[PDB]
Amino acid sequence: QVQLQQPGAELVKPGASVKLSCKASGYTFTSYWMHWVKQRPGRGLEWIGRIDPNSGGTKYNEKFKSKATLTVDKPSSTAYMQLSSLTSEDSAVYYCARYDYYGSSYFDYWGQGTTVTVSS
Amino acid sequence: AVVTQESALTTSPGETVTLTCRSSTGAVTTSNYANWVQEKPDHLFTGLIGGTNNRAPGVPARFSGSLIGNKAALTITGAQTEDEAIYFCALWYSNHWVFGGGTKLTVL
Repeated sequence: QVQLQQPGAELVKPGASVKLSCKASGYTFTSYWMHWVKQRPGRGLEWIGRIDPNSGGTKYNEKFKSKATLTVDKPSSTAYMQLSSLTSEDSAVYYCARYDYYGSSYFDYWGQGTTVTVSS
Repeated sequence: AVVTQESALTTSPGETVTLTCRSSTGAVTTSNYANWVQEKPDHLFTGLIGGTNNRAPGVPARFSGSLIGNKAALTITGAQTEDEAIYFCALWYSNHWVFGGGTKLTVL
């Protein structure tokens, strides 16, 4: 019933931008935080940032501040991440994930991830 | 901060195994809200433990988090082949989260 939905992929050109979306259902969108995470081959996870959907307030990984922009659309219950001036370092899988910030403090439900591929 | 986990562990069905999560800057405390996440073949992630020892609903009994010494740890009792996956831990440092490198667990 809890579901985070993300599109499967983006094939984009160096230096363009993309807007990544993550649609939540089966729960009260404003009662949990939403995080974005990067997974590059043979590595793990890099935390991008978080957004409080109820206040639209954001916290970013200093590494990603001049790169990513987190927003929501409360009525459509969708979280977005925009990525600017995409380079080779930007090819990876990007996940949205729910954090029970007021409950038991777990990243319990995860989207399936959108694979971003930069190529000319 | 750097979070380090064993790169790989190998166990056998029915055996007990413990994986750990260590911090660069000192001992890991509840204030770090240690999380354990499971990644299964093709990029399927499930949260398993949060706030150092809270099992997520649906997660079998055989898994449990705790602090052992200066590190966060996840123990699996009577490991099944099903449990074969990559386990990540995440630690919280006041203005951000940091993930460990992951432990690939092989179940012979």
